[PDB]
Amino acid sequence: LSENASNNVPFSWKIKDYLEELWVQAQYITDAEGLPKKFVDIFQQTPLGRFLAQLHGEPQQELLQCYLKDFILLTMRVSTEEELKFLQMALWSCTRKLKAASEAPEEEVSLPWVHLAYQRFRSRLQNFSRILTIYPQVLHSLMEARWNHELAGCEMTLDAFAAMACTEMLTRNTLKPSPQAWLQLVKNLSMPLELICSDEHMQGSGSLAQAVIREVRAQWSRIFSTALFVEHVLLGTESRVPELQGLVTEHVFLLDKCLRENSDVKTHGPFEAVMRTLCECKETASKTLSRFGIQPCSICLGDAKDPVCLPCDHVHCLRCLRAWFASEQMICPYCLTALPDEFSPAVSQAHREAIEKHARFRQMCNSFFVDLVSTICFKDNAPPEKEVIESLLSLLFVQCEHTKSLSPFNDVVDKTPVIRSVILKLLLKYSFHDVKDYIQEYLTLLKKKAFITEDKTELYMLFINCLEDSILEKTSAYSRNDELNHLEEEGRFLKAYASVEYLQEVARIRLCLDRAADFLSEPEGGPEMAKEKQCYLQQVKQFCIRVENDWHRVYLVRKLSSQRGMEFVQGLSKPGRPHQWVFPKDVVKQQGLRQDHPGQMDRYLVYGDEYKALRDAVAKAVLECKPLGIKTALKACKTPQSQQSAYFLLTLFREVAILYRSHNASLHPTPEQCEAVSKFIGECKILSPPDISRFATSLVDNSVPLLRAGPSDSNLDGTVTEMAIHAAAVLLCGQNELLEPLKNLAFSPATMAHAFLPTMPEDLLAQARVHWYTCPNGHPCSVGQSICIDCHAPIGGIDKADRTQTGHVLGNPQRRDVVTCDRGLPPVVFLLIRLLTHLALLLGASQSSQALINIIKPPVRDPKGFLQQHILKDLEQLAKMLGHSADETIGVVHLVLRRLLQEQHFDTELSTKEMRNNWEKEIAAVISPELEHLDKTLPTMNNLISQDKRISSNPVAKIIYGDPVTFLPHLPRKSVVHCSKIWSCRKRITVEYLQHIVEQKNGKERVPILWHFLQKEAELRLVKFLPEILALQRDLVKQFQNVQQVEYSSIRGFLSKHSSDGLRQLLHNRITVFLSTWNKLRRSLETNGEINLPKDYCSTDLDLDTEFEILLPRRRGLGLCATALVSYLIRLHNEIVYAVEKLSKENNSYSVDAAEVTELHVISYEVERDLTPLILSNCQYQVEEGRETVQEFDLEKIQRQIVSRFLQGKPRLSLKGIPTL
Amino acid sequence: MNEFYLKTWSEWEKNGTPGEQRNIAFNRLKICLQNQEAELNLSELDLKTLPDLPPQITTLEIRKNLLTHLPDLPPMLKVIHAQFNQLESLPALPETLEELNAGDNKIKELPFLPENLTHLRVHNNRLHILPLLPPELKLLVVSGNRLDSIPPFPDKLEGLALANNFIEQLPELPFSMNRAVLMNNNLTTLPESVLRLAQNAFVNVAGNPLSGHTMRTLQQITTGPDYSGPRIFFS
Repeated sequence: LSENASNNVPFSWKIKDYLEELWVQAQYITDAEGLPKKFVDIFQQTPLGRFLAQLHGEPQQELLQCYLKDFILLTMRVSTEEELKFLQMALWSCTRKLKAASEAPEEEVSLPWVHLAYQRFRSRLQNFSRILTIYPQVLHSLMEARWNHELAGCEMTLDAFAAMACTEMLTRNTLKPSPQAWLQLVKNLSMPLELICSDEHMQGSGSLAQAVIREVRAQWSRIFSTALFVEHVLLGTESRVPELQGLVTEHVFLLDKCLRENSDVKTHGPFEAVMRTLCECKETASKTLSRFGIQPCSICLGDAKDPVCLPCDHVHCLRCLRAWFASEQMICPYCLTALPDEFSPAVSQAHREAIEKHARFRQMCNSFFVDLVSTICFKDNAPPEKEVIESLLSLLFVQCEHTKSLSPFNDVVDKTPVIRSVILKLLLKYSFHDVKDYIQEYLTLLKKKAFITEDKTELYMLFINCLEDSILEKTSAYSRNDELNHLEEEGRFLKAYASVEYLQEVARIRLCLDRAADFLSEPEGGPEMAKEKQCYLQQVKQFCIRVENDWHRVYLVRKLSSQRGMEFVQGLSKPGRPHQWVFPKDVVKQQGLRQDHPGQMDRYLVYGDEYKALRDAVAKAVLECKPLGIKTALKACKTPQSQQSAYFLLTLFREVAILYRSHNASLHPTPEQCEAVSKFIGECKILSPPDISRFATSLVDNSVPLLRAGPSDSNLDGTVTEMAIHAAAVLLCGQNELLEPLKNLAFSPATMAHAFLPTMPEDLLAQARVHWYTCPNGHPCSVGQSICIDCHAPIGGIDKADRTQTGHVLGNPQRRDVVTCDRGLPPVVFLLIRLLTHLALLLGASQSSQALINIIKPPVRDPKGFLQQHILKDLEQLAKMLGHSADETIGVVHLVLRRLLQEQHFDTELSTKEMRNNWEKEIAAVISPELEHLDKTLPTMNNLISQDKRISSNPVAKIIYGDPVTFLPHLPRKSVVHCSKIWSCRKRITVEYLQHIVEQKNGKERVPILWHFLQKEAELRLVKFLPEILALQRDLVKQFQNVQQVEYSSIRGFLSKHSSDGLRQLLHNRITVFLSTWNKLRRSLETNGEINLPKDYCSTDLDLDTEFEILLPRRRGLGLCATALVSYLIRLHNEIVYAVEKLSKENNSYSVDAAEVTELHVISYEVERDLTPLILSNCQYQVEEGRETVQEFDLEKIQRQIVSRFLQGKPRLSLKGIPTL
Repeated sequence: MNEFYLKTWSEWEKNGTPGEQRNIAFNRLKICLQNQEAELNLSELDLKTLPDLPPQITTLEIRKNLLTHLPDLPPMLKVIHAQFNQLESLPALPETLEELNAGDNKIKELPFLPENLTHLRVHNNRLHILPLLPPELKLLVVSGNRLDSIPPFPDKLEGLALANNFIEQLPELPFSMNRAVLMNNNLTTLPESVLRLAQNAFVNVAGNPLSGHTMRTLQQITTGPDYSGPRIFFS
């Protein structure tokens, strides 16, 4: 409030806070429907209740007309007094509406009703405030819209009237102020106006409100469908193709005219109209662009390139006109006019550039516009009328048929059919009970297209993919508790049990088994959660052995093996085991007949057939005890001697050393052959250097420190052992000069006691603003006479304590979900360096444990159950990021190690931070090259693995890799749906997978906003908690006036010091939120934030036993935490918003400060909800005849939906959240 | 020269939009009528309509204009050059006529073809059907149309153009054929007479969905050691 102005009701703040705790008491004393009564009785029996109730008559309204004014002043931030009056009347209307049904309507009103109204109608009031703060002019026109709009106050109708005022302003001011600004204004109003139009926002609205909502929806349709024109076409057609710019401005208004009478695009009438305007503009401008109108050349029937205006005046492309340019005849197919053979054809570039340039640009803008129209047509809750969908899906063909990329034109045709999923997904977004007929018609006319090839297993695996995506992102991942029923409901669709109904059944069974798979494959040791995962498991049990179809179990085995690996599935079925239920195989007897060797895949097989032969030769030499053949096998093969040594060492590990793993000591390598092989390492001249020879001899006789008597309990020290032995070979036999730091991290890791380990957190305040400045007595001041807020120093914003640490800086791997890096490195390369350092330290923690104990700076007890469980997490993250199966991820690790090895072409100490950075960026140039070669090298690996003698007999080794029809004479093969391609396992799509595609398909210059969102998405979902830790950080400051001695230091005692349990329960629910946000973000604060925190502070997790000096946002000591956390959250939010102040390109400063902060100004986006289904939806799949479906994410559309739903604009500045005692 | 003709042409010139160069056309009409010139040239004058034409003209050159309909054609006319117009239909064709070039138009149907027609160019049009070809016709151009079928060809026909159409079957080609333009259609087979054309004849059937039996037969015939037929391009 300004100067000389007072509260409308005396002591207005204490009354509000007293009522807002009586309300909290009434919350837990009763249930949801008990509040409206119990709150009134509680405030009626209180002494203030009789203090006010004695007052009677019109004085009542006086007080009320004052109170609900000040309430707004104490809850919102009214820019002007007119907005205050509007909010006053809106809240008064809400209060009267609540009092309408109160068992005492309009008898006497009371103060609690205002709080009840605000609490119930909070979203609508705050959306009204947002509308009147996006553009203030709305209120001005709304000022006379009380005589103009007769306002009878019985329900909250003011928001809809404001929406109409705003939308009429939009209609009457189209394109006026530099249409870019009009575009940004409509995009800023997109959220509030859609919420007003949204049905689940005006639940209790009346007849007048429903009518005005209808009308505002009607205008918003045309404003927003036109809006996108203005975006793709006008704004952009001509940034590039200019002549058209003003030309396009001609038709935009016409577009509104076409939608002026009716704007319900999901209807026959209006839709057949937009289509028409658009076609017309296209044609008209094509004509203008050229003297005669531009059309593709005859024979090519493609476009036009390097043409010439012949006497025929037909720009025909050269190399297509080669039929006449090679046979030496001089007519074009269109005209057939011929001047004699003497003239020489050439190229007219000025015309050529125009034709080619116009074609590409015209086709792009129009496609974007059409796509955006189908997605305002396919919006609300029901599919468009039959004619609309019929015209849409019938538009995919040319009658080169069906090569149309969902365009209303007829000029662009790609090639032989390319069936896409653009139309199927927007049609399948609804339930599979109203779009069944449409899809069955679509596929039935799809197979009649051009005699579709008989090999139809890559088309059904497109429809099944699209059905699975829709099921999984429509109702499978939206709920929070309904899963408890969904897991039962799917169980029902296991008791009772190619067209679209059958395809939907197949896809739903595939997803049911997919969920049963990761219910069936979770680490044992926490056995619990019996009801759900056992009733569902028994339902799957009866389904599988009741249907009698042995394909579902094949899919189960495939999914299990792609989730955990081959060895887990193999060990899941061994006769008589107690953990064994032999469900998913129908092959147990056949595998049990071949039980001598359960099966072990030589994952070192990514070397060629050379290692394949060497391992066989070594095994033969060992089993016959005559190893002289090795001495010629080394001569038989031909590679550089370093690779010879590496292959030999790996052969000893794979055939000799690994045998010291079987608990059955009888199968251990008998000393008879061990003596001979040790001797022949002695006479081996390839292993001439001492260290390699010693390592080989240690490997043979089982004296390598890594393979010690006690490894980890299970095959977690089995794959990691393989990777570590491969690293041993590459470091011992490798000759590259940048492998030395990894060598010294192993092999006496005591020299590497003062070195910066690669891929470790750095002090971000060292390389490089709005951040806090330090006063002379070390206090972080506000944004930057002016003096420091605390200690009052003569400084103010209006040294080189680099927090970097050496060694293994990060701590407990159990809290680790997404990799975040720096130094401009891809996360894939960054992890595969953080996995080769842990693969060069785990082996290092075998010669001297204590030396590494001095390297892991958060000291541990055993650096061998630490690093192995760290590498397990690294592999789990790598699997999610790449999307491959577990075995293929171990394979890609091995392939990266090979690339390091087969590379025969800056410090050896890693003493300085910049030197570690240089080593990172120089090894990234060798790891990356054959990391993009995973679409061809991995199939080669899989072939060589499921081709070798060792496993090309195991039943399960053929189900996973080969085709089960060959060896199982029990699979039902009668239909196309029973081919071993439909039941294969696809790659699950996750947010981390998209973070790899975005940075592979270059996204640091093509989708900057999506990249800045994904690469910081791990700790960005915590920004939505800001309006909660900015509430208890301001409810304490108010409570804690200047006492200058806060002696107590236990949050538990504070939580127990409050009486009236409900209030301490609320404080508990808020403190838990703060503690969860701190514990899940503390590690990044100490090396990423700007408020220098003491290094001990972000070391251990916090809980309800720490000091109470944490919560208070003090500028020194224990209170520096609750300031650093809020500052980091604000920094993340404003960094994203600034990244949005990009391509939108126009400055926009809403600039809410950190005391008005509410739920609206923060990026509020739970990951399973909007984020996951949105990414699943935009994943589109294209199948070309004779080619498998290709996953294709649309990055631009994902970015646009991200920025137009969460990141529109809402900036923030830190100026409070402080002990203003 | 004629008073009624000059009055009509003056009214037509005075009844023209600013975009049309009706003064030049008016003067040229006066010159042609006064001297009884055989050729009337009104091409590239941005004319939208035409007045009564001189009756003695034998060649009408009205290409590259904005004409949508044509007036009555003089009976002594022989050659028409009306390409690159907005014509939707054509009037009755004179019997003495021999030549049409009505390409790049918006016509949907053609009138009766004269008995003395020699060359036909109606390419880049909206024709859904063709009239019966005159026996003396030598060249027909129907490229870029919507034709579902083509009438039987005369025995004196030498050149054929039908690319970018919807024709399903080809009638037997006369031996006088020396150049067949047949790409971009829905043809599944070719008539056997295409193998009996002259060795120097040119045929291209690229983009046609020819069946397997068809391409096997064509490969057997054309690659034979004694093959003497025309060169057929499939690409």
